[PDB]
Formats: sequence, structure tokens, C-alpha cells
Amino acid sequence: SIMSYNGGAVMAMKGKNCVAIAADRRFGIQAQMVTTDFQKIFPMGDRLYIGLAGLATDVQTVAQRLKFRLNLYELKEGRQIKPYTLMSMVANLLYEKRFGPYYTEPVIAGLDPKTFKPFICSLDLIGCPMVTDDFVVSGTCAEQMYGMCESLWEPNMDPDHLFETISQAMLNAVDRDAVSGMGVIVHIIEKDKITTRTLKARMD
Amino acid sequence: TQNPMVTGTSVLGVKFEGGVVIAADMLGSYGSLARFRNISRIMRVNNSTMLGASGDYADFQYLKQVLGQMVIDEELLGDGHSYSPRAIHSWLTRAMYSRRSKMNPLWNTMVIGGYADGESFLGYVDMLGVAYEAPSLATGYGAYLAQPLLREVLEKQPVLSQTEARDLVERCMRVLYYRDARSYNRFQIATVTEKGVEIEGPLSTETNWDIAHMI
Amino acid sequence: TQNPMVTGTSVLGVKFEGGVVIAADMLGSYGSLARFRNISRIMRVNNSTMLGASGDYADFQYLKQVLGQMVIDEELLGDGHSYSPRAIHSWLTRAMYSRRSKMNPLWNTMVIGGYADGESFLGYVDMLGVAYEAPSLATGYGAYLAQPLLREVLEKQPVLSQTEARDLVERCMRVLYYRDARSYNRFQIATVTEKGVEIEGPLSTETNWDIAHMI
Amino acid sequence: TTIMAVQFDGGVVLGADSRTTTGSYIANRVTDKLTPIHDRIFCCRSGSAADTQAVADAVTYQLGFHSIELNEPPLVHTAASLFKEMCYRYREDLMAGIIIAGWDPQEGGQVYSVPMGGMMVRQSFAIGGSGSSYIYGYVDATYREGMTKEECLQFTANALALAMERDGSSGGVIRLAAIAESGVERQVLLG
Amino acid sequence: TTIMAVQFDGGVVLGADSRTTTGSYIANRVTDKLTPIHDRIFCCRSGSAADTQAVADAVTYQLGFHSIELNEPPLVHTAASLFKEMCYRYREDLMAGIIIAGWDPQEGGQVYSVPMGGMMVRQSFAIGGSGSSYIYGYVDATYREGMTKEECLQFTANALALAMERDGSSGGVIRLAAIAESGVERQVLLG
Amino acid sequence: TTIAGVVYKDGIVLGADTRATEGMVVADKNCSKIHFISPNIYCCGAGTAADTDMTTQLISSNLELHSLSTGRLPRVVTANRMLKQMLFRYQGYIGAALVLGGVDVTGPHLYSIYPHGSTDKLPYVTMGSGSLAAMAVFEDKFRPDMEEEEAKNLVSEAIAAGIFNDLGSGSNIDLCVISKNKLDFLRPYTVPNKKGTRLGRYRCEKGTTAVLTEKITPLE
Amino acid sequence: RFSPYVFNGGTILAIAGEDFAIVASDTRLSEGFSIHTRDSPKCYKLTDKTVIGCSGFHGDCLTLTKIIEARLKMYKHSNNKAMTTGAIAAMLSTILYSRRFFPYYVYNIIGGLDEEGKGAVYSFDPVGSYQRDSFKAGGSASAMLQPLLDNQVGFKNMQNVEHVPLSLDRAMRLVKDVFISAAERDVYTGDALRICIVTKEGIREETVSLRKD
Amino acid sequence: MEYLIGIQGPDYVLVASDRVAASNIVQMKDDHDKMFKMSEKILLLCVGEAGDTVQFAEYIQKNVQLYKMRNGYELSPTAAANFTRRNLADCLRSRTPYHVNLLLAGYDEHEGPALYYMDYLAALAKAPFAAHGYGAFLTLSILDRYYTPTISRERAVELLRKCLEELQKRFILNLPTFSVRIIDKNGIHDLDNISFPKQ
Amino acid sequence: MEYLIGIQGPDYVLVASDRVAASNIVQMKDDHDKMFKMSEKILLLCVGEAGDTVQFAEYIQKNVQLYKMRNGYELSPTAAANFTRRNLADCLRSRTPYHVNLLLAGYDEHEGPALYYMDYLAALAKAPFAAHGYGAFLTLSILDRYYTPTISRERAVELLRKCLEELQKRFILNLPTFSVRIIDKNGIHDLDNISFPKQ
Amino acid sequence: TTTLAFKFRHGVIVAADSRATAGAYIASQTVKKVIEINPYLLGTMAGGAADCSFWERLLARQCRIYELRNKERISVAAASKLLANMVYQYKGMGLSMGTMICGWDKRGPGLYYVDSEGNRISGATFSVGSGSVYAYGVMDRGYSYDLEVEQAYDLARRAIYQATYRDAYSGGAVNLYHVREDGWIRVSSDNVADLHEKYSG
Repeated sequence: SIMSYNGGAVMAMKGKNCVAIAADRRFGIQAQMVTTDFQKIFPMGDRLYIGLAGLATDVQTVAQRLKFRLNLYELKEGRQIKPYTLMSMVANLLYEKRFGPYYTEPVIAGLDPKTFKPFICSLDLIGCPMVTDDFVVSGTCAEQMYGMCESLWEPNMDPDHLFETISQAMLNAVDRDAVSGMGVIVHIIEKDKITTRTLKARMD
Repeated sequence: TQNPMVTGTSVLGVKFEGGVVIAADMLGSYGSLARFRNISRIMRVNNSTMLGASGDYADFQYLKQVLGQMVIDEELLGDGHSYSPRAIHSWLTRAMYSRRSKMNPLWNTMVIGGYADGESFLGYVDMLGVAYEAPSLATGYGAYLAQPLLREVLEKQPVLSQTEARDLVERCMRVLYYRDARSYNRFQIATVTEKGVEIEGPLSTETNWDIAHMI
Repeated sequence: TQNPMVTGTSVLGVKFEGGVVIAADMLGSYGSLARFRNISRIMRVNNSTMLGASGDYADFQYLKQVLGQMVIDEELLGDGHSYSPRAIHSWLTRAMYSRRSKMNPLWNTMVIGGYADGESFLGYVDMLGVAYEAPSLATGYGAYLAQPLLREVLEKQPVLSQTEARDLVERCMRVLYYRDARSYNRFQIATVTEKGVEIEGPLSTETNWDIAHMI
Repeated sequence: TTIMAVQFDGGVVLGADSRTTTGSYIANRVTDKLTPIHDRIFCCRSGSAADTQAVADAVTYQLGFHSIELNEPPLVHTAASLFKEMCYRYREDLMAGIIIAGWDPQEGGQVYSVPMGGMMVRQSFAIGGSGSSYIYGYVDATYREGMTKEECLQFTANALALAMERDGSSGGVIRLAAIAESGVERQVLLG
Repeated sequence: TTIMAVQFDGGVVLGADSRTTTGSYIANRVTDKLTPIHDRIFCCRSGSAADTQAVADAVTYQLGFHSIELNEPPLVHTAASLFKEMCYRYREDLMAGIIIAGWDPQEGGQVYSVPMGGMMVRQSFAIGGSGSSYIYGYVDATYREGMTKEECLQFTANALALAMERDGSSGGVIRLAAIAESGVERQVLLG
Repeated sequence: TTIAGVVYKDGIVLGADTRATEGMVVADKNCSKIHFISPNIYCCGAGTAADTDMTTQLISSNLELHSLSTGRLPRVVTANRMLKQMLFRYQGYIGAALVLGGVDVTGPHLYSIYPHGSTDKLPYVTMGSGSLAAMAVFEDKFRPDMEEEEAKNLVSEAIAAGIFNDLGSGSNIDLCVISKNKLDFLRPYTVPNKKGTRLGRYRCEKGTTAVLTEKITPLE
Repeated sequence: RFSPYVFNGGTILAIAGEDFAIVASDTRLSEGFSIHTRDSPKCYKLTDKTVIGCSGFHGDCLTLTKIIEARLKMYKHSNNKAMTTGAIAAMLSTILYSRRFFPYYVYNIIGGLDEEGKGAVYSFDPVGSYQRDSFKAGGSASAMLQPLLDNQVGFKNMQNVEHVPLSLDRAMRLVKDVFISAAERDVYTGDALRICIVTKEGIREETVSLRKD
Repeated sequence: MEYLIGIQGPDYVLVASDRVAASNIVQMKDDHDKMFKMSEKILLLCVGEAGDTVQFAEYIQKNVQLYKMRNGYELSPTAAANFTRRNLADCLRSRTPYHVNLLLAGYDEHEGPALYYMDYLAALAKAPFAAHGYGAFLTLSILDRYYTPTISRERAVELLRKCLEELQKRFILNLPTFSVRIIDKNGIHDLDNISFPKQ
Repeated sequence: MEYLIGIQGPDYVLVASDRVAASNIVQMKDDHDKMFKMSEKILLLCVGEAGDTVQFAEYIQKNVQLYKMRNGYELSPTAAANFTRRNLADCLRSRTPYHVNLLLAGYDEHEGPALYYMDYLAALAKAPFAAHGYGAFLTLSILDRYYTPTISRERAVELLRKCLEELQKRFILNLPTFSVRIIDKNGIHDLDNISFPKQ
Repeated sequence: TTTLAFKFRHGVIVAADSRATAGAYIASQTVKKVIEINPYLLGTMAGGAADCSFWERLLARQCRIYELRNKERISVAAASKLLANMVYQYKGMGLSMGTMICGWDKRGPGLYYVDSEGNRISGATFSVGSGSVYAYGVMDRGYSYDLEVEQAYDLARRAIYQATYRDAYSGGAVNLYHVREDGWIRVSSDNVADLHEKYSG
């Protein structure tokens, strides 16, 4: 399919007072890779990120249009954006192309700007929002990511075991996929700091 | 129009000495179902020209509406001018040709009869904008069936009286009743003269079935 | 068979304590036309097993012919052996599977009910050779409509008496009359016991239309 | 779907089944197939459901606005003219089987037929719908000129019951309406 | 094409139009749509012309050979069984609308129906053909159990005349046949 | 997807389920399918999930605009007329199957809306993929002018018939009871499907995953 | 017009132990958006040391099972011994390839003991290529089960974790946990879980319920 | 079909293309140029359809020159690359899409050298080497074998010669000549043309 | 795609083919042979599908050798050519047609040299020169320009070299090497291989 | 899928990957794609799993009967020819087969290539698969006829590593066989993740 033209995998997972998000690194046309440093996770303010997967054209295009609407929002209002407000903003942007749709499926993760409350959601390619309490996934290798997260997720987890859970979920699911791989990057954010780690994955 | 829903059938027409006579039946078939078996398919335009049509009937009511307005619009001027039957044949040709060029045609086939200035007129109009004049016309299957009966008489005798012409149509309308699956035994005959336009009522035919007793 | 001409509709069946009850209607619809409104769609095989079918009816008369011969051919031996209802369910499966492999299938869907050796039996046969056993069966739209009414009772109560089961079918046959465009208000009920195979006559339903007075 | 309309000396008589189906499943078991437009003019609709509901609301808007200007009761032929304008213009887009009937002060009872093409014709009696082909030879052997009102209520009830017995898309319950100078007599029948 | 068959106490009554068409042109204006098989068994055929002529000659060959062996008059159910064997086997190849009727010494009058599928069923009365859908609701409101022969000749004549008036593929002339124990009374009617 | 509604002697009970699937994979175990319209009118959605969400917010925006300009309580026939006239303009491209219910001055009113723009007023409706299973319970067990708990028992039974048919839900049967004065809204009304417990040891170690490059960034 | 295939769902799991083999499957038989039955196990005891599972189109699963059981008897009266586990896997590949141009729509996994008393699992494809593995998951939920068993059984992508072989009791709770997680996200899975255990003492069966939606 | 190559160095960018302009069997022109000097430190390579290469790339060519004359200074190679991607993606969902494949070579005074990759679906990438065409398949694994990030410009021409001789061996098309540029802190320098005595 | 050439002389036949066995981009074999010695004075050249060349031409190869062993003498090149045409035309209206293109080169003791042409629709022709493939278009007008019926075998190799160098110039495929035979009153003699230093 | 084979002074080297996919889904990582026909013949699996598995097993059934009748091993050119004729009867019916035949012969080393289309050709170097064109570059740059034994082991092991890097349908382990005059011998089998640390340094 068109979603299977470049591959990709984005996973988010909710912790106790923190939230983690991960993605792969491979960029390539259908069977031939090109590079291993393709960005799929974009910062939208502090303690609030977004992940994109699907057609690599619409990954870079939507991330620039959303940044266009964000900076105009944060200047007419002195405050920063709330995580629910971004989800309503993205779903508006996708539904405007109702019949010419962008081929991407976003994943939003972040904390509350005032309190510590984590937030995860994901959307369809036309903008049906969906908030959960445990994890959201998107990409070509979706079913592999559901099988790992249903077994490894625990309700209240420190940032140590949250890191080890989403690492073991992403490493085992992506190695079963063919068109995803070549490295995995992990952002784990919290109230005090932001930790970015890259994992030792199979480069085949 | 891409799909004609309710259709008519063949329409005849032939000149004679001092007038034109036109006949058609009164049937509104829908596919094979003879659904509307009492309708009129001949329109009396003002005093000299006269129109019958085939093909789709809902499109015929549209042209019956538009031509009805144009005749009224000239009579209100009162300048002593009217549309000649050749002028209606010119206007109707440009209406059909412009309509197919938008690829949204009018599914009809129309016969225009008229008598003006001591001259008979008998004109054909196709769906695709093909138009000509002839001393005898026939649409539908009547171009295959009744048309050789018309041409044999006119080549053997170029002019016809009114009683010869009216008798000759009733023979051709009889033959169309035998061998057309969309025919009906109830038709009407319209005739222009110098006295005006006259439309006869729902006439009928007389059939023979003596060959049914044969094996 | 590539195009089923004259078709039936849904067939119900449910076990109970010491027997199996099966119902179907008496309609031979041709597309939307209810052309043959008095036919039987339930065949009484010898003394324990019993067959109803859906789908094409001309194919059903073929299997009614072939199964009718096989039962006669065993009774003439007189060795004290008969076909068990599970054996008919085995034979009919291989007949359907062999027929689709030639890409010339039999357009049916068949329900086999039987009671032998103190044991009820209720089997399904698909056109494509898909077969299974169940305590309740339904073909056609009845798999969408009457099947949730069957399963709710059997999960809340695993065994049923004969009067409970026969009353429960008449409720499900009533509901199929309301919301199936190929239904008919005349059906028959066949029942196996240890006493044999019994087929009731052309029963009817009782409808309610009090919601028609509402807006 | 089977619809029915017969005029008589006083006014007209209308009738229809219900059974709005979708494929082989009945979506609506009981349905008002006949619709008021003005106080004396009804229509019974056939074809696509969402199309004929949209057309009948537009004609009611136009005819209802038109009579308040004239301060006069509308003509039945005026109402049938408005359905012709929408159906002929928006052909290749709609599937409408409209039959317009109703009493008029100038002309009494009238029945008009607007089939899927877009033509318009006045008839003594008019039927339509999918199951109309089955009673189609019964109706002209049974019709007789100069009926009363109670005969026409008996006439259409036996006429609709044969198609409702037979056609799979038809059946349900019989809805009837009698329109005259006095009032509108609507009733729901089964038999 | 419209064919008709009604049984009564003595025997059966058959009837058909002629009008063999091809597209929208009538190829044959008058046509024997009903065909003798044995001295007491007729059939009236519908569907493809070249198919049903080929089937009826084969059944006449088989049934005519079969009765000379038994030295007995054949059964009507035996004749209807032979059409079922050819139509069910050679389905997807034929378009046949056969109705078999005739008097039998063992059983009197019988009417069987073999439609395009290949099934067989006995009926009190049976119709078929393209224009059969139009009189289809007239026939069961008019049918009455326990008719005489002269009523059934009147019954089928009015029944066929409505479709022949209406259906474009039907019409022409009415051919009737009455089969009883005595003889076969064939007549050609118009009205 | 299974939604249903009923009209009892005083008001309207609506019911729905809690599953959204993608292909044949359960995407959501808890999705709210009963949408707010006005303080007396609610709506259930079926079909394309994003088409029902964007439509049910637009009409809920206009009725808030209309009632605040009028100064009185909205009518259900106003919400019906807006929806059937919107969906007809898109020629059924917007795939939305809706069940509309509310209590007006005139009383309770229940509608069903098809994505081409055809509407029906009925005492009880079912929509969705599992609508055929839920209509079995209504057509067997409906009687006019039921009481409160008799109606809530019927809808919770009818939705549960669709859940044990396929494409049911990770069942959390939802109910919205609308009366002349009291409004109810119950998300976990009945939870019949419980996930079984996990019986395995899945010992994770702080350091059982190799890391190539770490990075720390403080905040404030 | 007539199409000769349809999909029925199902999920088959097999694990080769050190001296055992475990074959498990659900009992749901579905078609389209309907449930035919909630009691239809996919396990089949061929011999006392070999269990096969069959998924995919159900009409071919009934045919292919009856072909194999006939040819087991044809081996035995011709060779005076029962077939081994590896001999059945070699025979089945010829049977599946024999209809190469009108294939069986069946996924097959054979689990059982070898001649040395150790576990053996042979996976298949609808045309008849096979290989011996330690664990495979076939059917509709196959993509939801392979990445987890690579973590637990194969110990892939794990750092500083020793490789203890899978005991029998630890392998039981792994099978019971993967189907609970699979029944949440797959719609073609539920209503029961039939588990067969092949040891040197016979074949044990065990049934664990699942969610019924 | 035709070929591009993108060897990136520590302080230089080595690019090369072919010189063939064939028409369906015959080879009409054997000294064709596919190199477009956008600025004094930015090249542009374009491979695509018959008309879309000249129409699109000259639209970018004259539009970057407008930025220079109007502001007085030159675009960075990053912003110049990221302006081109905006023009395909806007013109993609239209009745007239452009079907070309690009790669960009630039030198910055602040960021050093740069290489970018472009698909006909307008995806950007920052690569240490790239290639296009059918010859991209055979050759880039050679270039993946012997690449060193700290490589000299003399080794890079030698590695380019290794990369082209295997395309002379196992590639069905002819491709005799190959034009070569180099970009450094001074500007675009033209290296000598690469041809092949085959046998 | 691949190439054949058929220069006929007064008492000799000069034939040459190419040596390429490519697979869809790559060139798997560069010393492939397309020349089949049917007899001691008859060659056979075969160009066609991937399997039909080896299957059909070896069927003719072993069947002419049967005529030699069984009768004791050799077929004429006319009858040997006209037997092959009988085998395509019989096997044409079948479920297994062969799609190959042939040309035959023979010398007779009574009739001298001979050259025949064969289509995949099995039509015979007696030609003074012929060619197959896409390179047949560019080259045979050169061969039509400088042909003389009374030509020497030294001019014919020179005319062959003119005929091949323009295929080196304006033809998109690679085609580096070309094997050459010659047939005279003595038998099949192998001339030297023709290769090309391009630049 | 990526296989390669080349012959040199000291016999024939055969190497292949071990990844088998199904669409975008990886079935396994431990597929033996080099089919051991005899103690003196080796065949590969490239394009179609059961097609290459069946017909080469049927070839191994055939060459054993030839050895029992004639008391002599079959030649490599003969075994390549028998496989070409069996496949050609099913031409157009949709077989996928692209294998190679390796083995020592009385004429020396032997290397033939066999398609499902009927391309029986000999040669010195071949590489078949989806990631085959990634192997032709790195192998032909390093190939010589006079390579050493340990040098040729490092060449083929490098060439599969560069193919599995760029291609998505190639991975797993890297198998390596060596055909000697007496018979074939298995050399080694290395994982790519172990070769990644060795080759990167």
C-alpha cells in the first residue's frame, strides 16, 4: 500500500508521572534503504512531543504545517498549548484534506503544562482522535507492537522500568518487520528533565 | 439524456397536392411494457407548421414547452410576421446540434410538416443534428418498413391528391401494426392545408388473420 | 450451478431433550417474485434422520432423488443396518466438497437433524463443504436474525424440553416474518423423536401491528 | 413498494403499503409513503427514499410560499408542474416515482403521474412502484367508470392486497386516504 | 410470449399467444407455441425458440418409444419427468419455460411446471412467459375451485387477452386446446 | 458497532458499545459512541468514525447558536432537519449512520438517519453492524409504554446480543436516559467481559537493554 | 460468481520442548462477521506421538485430515510399523504440492516427539515447503505471537540473561498468557483454549476458557 | 535510467553524472549536461521525465538568483534545498505534477559541505553519499564498502573510478562518458571528463 | 534485442553475432555463444525467448545429425533450411509455440554458398544479407550502402567492422564483443574475435 | 533473498542468507537456502520456496538411479540439463525457480545457472536473489581466479553482508559452503549482528 511505501513505526507509552515515545530510524524506498537518520519525532514545546509515520512526504509536510499553526497560536496567547488543544488542532488539519488526505498517522505524547499529568493519543489519517491510558502505536508493523505491549505493560511504573519496557517492545517487534529497523531512538520525558537514548539494534 | 425512459415509436409523413399529412400512434412504452397507452405525440404549431416526434417523451414535452413560448412571443408583437415552417426546421436543427456538443443530447427524432405560400414542406431532424427535406419521411422502424411503400408510389407517380395520400398512410400504419413490437392499434392523423392545421381523432386499423388457419 | 434460479430461505433447527425440531417455510421465490408459494422444503429420511435445505430448489430435488435411492438400497439388504444421522452428514459433506472442486457446485445450504441411540444430532452443511455440529443452527438471514435468540436461551439453560423448544421456534419464525424480504406466513415444523419422524402441516404466525398507529 | 391513486366524482382516493427495504432486509416495517403538501393535495412517492424526501420538502416550500402570495388555494396541476421541473432538470441524478392527487375547487379530483423520466400526464387512475406490474392486469379488468367513494376504497384495498401478498419488496400494512371538498379521511387497514 | 394452463374436473385447458419476436421485430406473426407429444399430452414452450424445439423432439422420441414397449398409454407425470432430466442436466446451456399438461387414465387432468432452473412441481393452474407477470395478480383473484370446461375456456381467454393487450412481446392470436378423455378440441380465437 | 434506542412511557433510553476496529484488529477497547448535542438531545454514531465526530459537533454548534439566539429549549425536529439536509448535499460521501433522540415540549422523539439523507421516526431503532442481532431482542420483547427499569433492562439486553455476535465490543454497555427533567449518562453500566489475569513471570532487569548513546537535558 | 475459497480464522501455536511438545488452538469457528460455533478445536491426534493443527479454509481442513489418516493405515499394513514424526512431515509436503495448481488454503504445524524422545515442530505453507523449528505460531493472530515468543523462548534482544531451557511448567503459563493478550486485539480468537501436551507417557489435553465477545 | 553520484567529503563534495540523451533506441546526444549552477557554491542534478527536468529545474535556477540580487547575499545550501522540496509538494496534488529526481550539493562558509537527496515524492534526506537511476543499484554497495568519512579528494576520485568501472562491466546500457565537478571553499571547480576505453 | 548479421559473398558466407546473456539489468555472461554447427558446412543462429532458443535449436541440431548417420551423406543447405520452417509452422497453432528468430548459413558443393532468413512466424527468404534484433535497424542501411555482389572476403571483414562501429556509437545497449565465423569450400573456419576499445 | 556462487582455483564457494518473508512480514530467520543434493552436488533456493525444494529433491531422486545403473557419478552438466527439461514442460504455468548447480566434475569445477524460464547457462560468477545486484558490485571488485582459500572465505562473507545491509528482504545468518574435489564441506554460519561489529571495527 501507500502506507507500506516507506515503512515506519511510532510507539508511545504512559508511565507513572512520565511518558515515553520511540520510533525507528530507517528511511528508504520500497525495498532499498537510503539513510538511517530520518527524523520522525518532532518537539512541540517543552514536555510535549509528536511522532509521525507513514508516507515520508506527508511526514515532513504535516510537521511543517503544524509548526506553522503552533507559533501563531503561542503568540496570540502568552501561554503554551495544552495537550488536548494540540489534538484538536491536528484533527482539524487532517480533516480539511478529507478527500485528498495526507497519508500519515500521528501519535502525540506529553505532560500537562501546569500539572504533571501525562497524555497520549493517536489519530487516523482523516482525524479520528483516540485517547488511551496505557499505550498507542502506529505504523506498518502495528500488530507486532500490540502483541508486545499487551504483555509487558504495567500500570504504575518508574522511569527506569518504563524505559526497559518500551525498549523490549520496540526491539522485538521491529525485528519481525521487514521494512522497519536500522536503529531505534527513544525519548523519555518527565517533569524535571528529558532523556534521549538510542538503542543497539540489528542493522540488517 | 443518456437513457430514454419512456419512448414512442415511428412517425410517418408525406406531401400531397396542397398540404402535408402526418400520422403517429398514441403509445408511451417503457421498455416492453406499454405503460401509457393514451398520449398525444403530435403538436399543432401556430397555423401552417406542425410537429410530431419520436424517441423520449419527457424530452418532447420540453420542446413542446419551448416552441410553445416562441410562437406566443411573436404573436404579441403583431407586426404581421410569423415563423415559416422552414424557419422552425432551421431553429430546431441548431438546438439539437448545440445539445450534442455538450455530450448531453435530446433523445428524439422529429418530423416537421408545413404548408406556406402555396408550398408544402416536410423536414427531418435527427438526434445528432442531421437534417434534410424529402417528399416522404419515416422514423424508427418505419424507415425500414413503411419507407419502401412510400417511395414506390412517388417514383411511379410524383404528385398525389389528398384522398390518395390519406389512404396510403392507413395502409402503411396497418403494416406497422403487424410487425413492430412497440406498435398499438390506436393512432391519429394530422393534416395541414391552406385552411389550417387539423388533427383527427384516435383512429384504428383493420387486420387480417386468415393465415392463422394455415399450418 | 452458477446462477440459482428458484431459491428458498432460512431454515431453523435446535436440539431438545430426546429429539431435534426443525422448521422452514413453504416459499419458492424467483428473485423478488414469490412464484411458487406451496412447496415442501423438508425431506423425511428413513426413521431417525431428517433433512431440510436452503438455496436452489432444483438442486434440492436432485439430492432428494439420490438420498432417496441410497436409503432404499440398504433396506433391501435386510441385514439390520441403517445409516446413522452422522453417516448421512459425512456422506453429504464429501458430495459437496467433490462438487466444488470441479468448479460446478451445488447451490444449497443444508441442515441435518437426527435422533439415534438416545442421542440427538444436528449438523450443518455449506455449499463449500464447511460442516460442523451445534446445539442450534440457522441458515440464510436466520444466522443473523434468529441465531442470537437461540444462543441466549441455551447459554442461560443448556437443556430444553419439547414444549419449550417448539414454542421457541415459533417465536423465531415470527421474527423472520417481520424483517426478511423473502419470508412467507406459512411454514411447517418437523420433529424427530424415538417414535420416528413427524411433519406438521402448514402452520401460520400471529403478527402485531400496533406501532403502525404511531407516527 | 406499491402506490395507488383513483379519482371519483367527489375527489380522489390514495393508497400504499409500507415495507421500506434495503436489499433483502426490511429497514422500516411501517412507513408513511404518502405525504401532505397542502391541505388538499397529497403525493405518494416511490424510488429512492432520500431523493423523494428531498424533493417533496422543496415543492412544499415552493407551493406553500406561492399560495400565500395569491391568497388562493393552489391548483393540483400547479403542484404537479413543480415536481416536473425538478425531475426533468435533475434527471440522471434522481430516481423518483411521484404520483400527485388531490381535490381542487376549480376542477374537483385529479390524478397526475410523474415517472422516473420526468414527463407528466393526467389519468383516471394511476399506479406505480416495484410491485405495480403484478396487479397491472387486474386493475383494468376491474375498473369501471362512475364509481362512488366507498367502491373506490374497496377497489384499491383489493388492488394493493394482491401485490402485497406477492411482491417481496411490498407488503406490511395498507394506508389509505380519501380527499374531497369536506376533509381528509386517513385510515390504516389490514385485510 | 404468454402461456397458460388450467385443469378442471374432466381434463385440462391450454392456451398461448403467437408473436415470435427477435429484438423489436416480429419474425413470425402466427406460431404454434403448443406442441403435441402423445395423443393426450401437450406442452407449451417458452424461452429460446431453437432450444425448446430441440428438447420437445427428443422427449417425443423417448416417450413415444417408451409406450410401445409397455403397450400402455403413458402417464403425464412420466412426460414431465423427461423434461426435468434434460433441463437439469443441460442447464447453463438452455433457456426453457416448459409447461406440461394433459389427461391421464390413471389420474385425470394434470398440470406441471418446468421453469428455467430445472425443477418440477404440480399445480392447479400454471402460467409462464415474458408477459406472465402482468396478469399474475388477476389470475389468483379470479380463480375459483371447481370450474367447468366452458368456464375455463372463458377464464384463460380473458386471462391471455390482458397480457396480449399489454406486453410488447405478446399478442397476435389466441390458440386454445381442451384435452379430456374424449378427444382434443383445438381452436383459434380472437377477442 | 451496535447502537439502539427505545421510547418508554416518559422518555428515551439510548445504548451503545465500546469498540473501534481497524481492519480485523481491535484498535480501541473504550470508545465513546454517544455524543452530546443539547441538554435534552443526544446522538449515537455509526459508520465512519471521523465523519460522525465532525458532523455531530457542527450541528451541536449550530443548535447552541440557535437556542441562545431564540432563548428557549431546542426541538428534536430542528436537529433532524439540519442533519438530513446536510447529508443529502454530500450525496452520501460522508458515511454517517445516526440515531437521534431527545425530549421536547411536545415529548420524546426518536429518529434514525441514513448517510444518504433518509430519515425515519420510529419507537425503536437499531443501527450499526450488529444491528440485526439487537433488533431480534426488540421485535421479540417490545411493548408500548414501558417503565423506567423495564426499558433499561431491554436496551442492555439488546446491546449484549450484538456483543456476543461478532464485531461486538470490549464490552462496556453505555446508557443515556433522557426524561422530561432528569438526564442520566452511564459509561460503565455493565462490564461482562473481563480480561483474565497474567500468570507469568516477566522479570525485567535495569540494564538488560544495550544503549549506544545517552543524552540528558534539564528543564525548569 | 462462484468463488471456491472463504476464510474461517483460527490460531495455532506449537512449542518444541526438550522432551515434550505443546500444541494449542482456540475453538472459535467464524465466517465474515458471524460465529458458527464456539466449540471447534483444531488439534488432531494422529498417532500417540504426533498432533497436527490445521487453520485457514475449513472445508480443506476436513478433507486434508481424512487424507492423512487414510495414509497412516496404508503405511502400517505395508510396513508393519507406525510413521515417525519426520516421516509424516515428509509425506505431507508431497500431498500439498500434488495440488500445486489448485492449492489447499490450509496452514499446517506438526508437533510431536522424534525417535530420540525430544520435541520437534515442523511448520508449513499452503504449497508444501517445510522446515524444523523450535516454535511457530500460525493462523490469523500469527503476527501478534511471534515477537513475544522470540523474547521469552529465544531470548532475543536481551542483555545478560542466561539461557535456561524451558521447563514444562514454565511453558504452560507462557501459552496461557499469549492467548489472553491475543484475544484482546484479535477478533478471530476466543471462547476457549484447547491445549495438547505430548510426552513419553501419552497425550494430555487441557481446556482454559477465554473471553466470549 | 541515467545516473548520478554523490560522494561527500570532509570539506568538499564530489559529484558526477553521465552525458547521454537517448531516444528509445538511438542515442541522440553524447555530450549532454545535467548540471545546473544555482549559485556560486550550489549545484543541482536533475533526473526525470522528458520535459519536467528542464521546466522545473530552470524555475528553481532563476528563482534563487532573484534572492541574491534582491537581498545582496546568498542562500545557504540548507535553505536552498528546503525551498525546492516545498515546490514539489505544493505542485504534487494537482493536474500537473512534476516527476523528477534530484540531489543537491552545496558548500557553506559556516556549516561546510552538504549533500541532499530528493525523491519524486519530495522527501528530503541528508546523506554521506547517494545515487539515482538503475545504475544506483549496482554501484552504491561498492561505495558503501570503501567509504571513509575522513577521506581525501584524491582517494575520492579513485573511489569514483572504482564505482564507474563496474557499471561498465555488468550494466546493459552503454554510458561511455561521465562529467565530474568538485565544490570546495573556493567554488565549483570542473575536474576532467571521465571516458572509457573498453577493450 | 541481441544482434545477428549475415554478409553473403560469391563463394563464402560471413556471419557474426554478439556474446551477451543479460538478465534484466545485469549482464550475467559476456562470452556467450549463439552459434550451432548443424553439420560440416551449415551453421545456425538463434535469437528469441529465454527457453525456446536452446530447446528448439538443439532439436534441429540432433535431428540433422540423424540424417547423416542413417543415409551416409549430408543434407543440402536448402533442404536443411526448409525442414526447420516445417517444424515451426506445425508447432505454431498449438498450446506451445516457439518464439525464436533464425538465420541459416550454408555452403553447397553444387550450389555454392547460401543464406536464409527466418521469422518467428516461419517465413523463409533468400537474402544477400540479413540481420536481427534492434541493432538490425541502424546497421543494415550501412550494409545496403557499400555492398557489392562481387566482394572479397577481406573487404567483407572490413565492411563488417564499419557495420559494428556505428552500433557502438548510437545504440543504447553495451555489446562489447562479437564472435565471427566464415564458411567456404573447406568448412567452418573461425575468424578472430571482434572487441572494442571505446575511448 | 541473496545467494552467490563463484569458482576459482581451489573449487567453488557457495554462500546465502537465511531470511524468508511473506509480504512485509518476516516468516523466519533460519531458512537453509542451500539445498544439499548429494555429497558431491549443491543447489540453491532463489525464488519460490516449495518450487525449489521439490524439483531439486526430485533431481536428487534421479541422480541416484543414474549412479546405480551406470556405476558412476553423474556429471555437473548432465544434472543441470535434467533439471532444465523438467521445468520447461511447465513453462507459463507460474513456477518460480532461479537456482544454481554446483559441484566437482571429471572436467573440474562446475557451475551452472538454471531459471524457471529455461536459461541453462554456465559461467564463473553468479548472484541470484532480490539483493543480488548489491552483491555483484562488491564481489567483482574483489574477485580473482588466483585467490587464496581464506581470502575467498572473507570475500563471500563480506558480499552477503553488504547485500543484507541495503536490501530489506535479506538478513538472518550467512551460510558458507566450499566445494572441494572429493566433496563439499560446510565452512561456517555467522550472524549479521556479529559481522557488524567485526566489519565496523
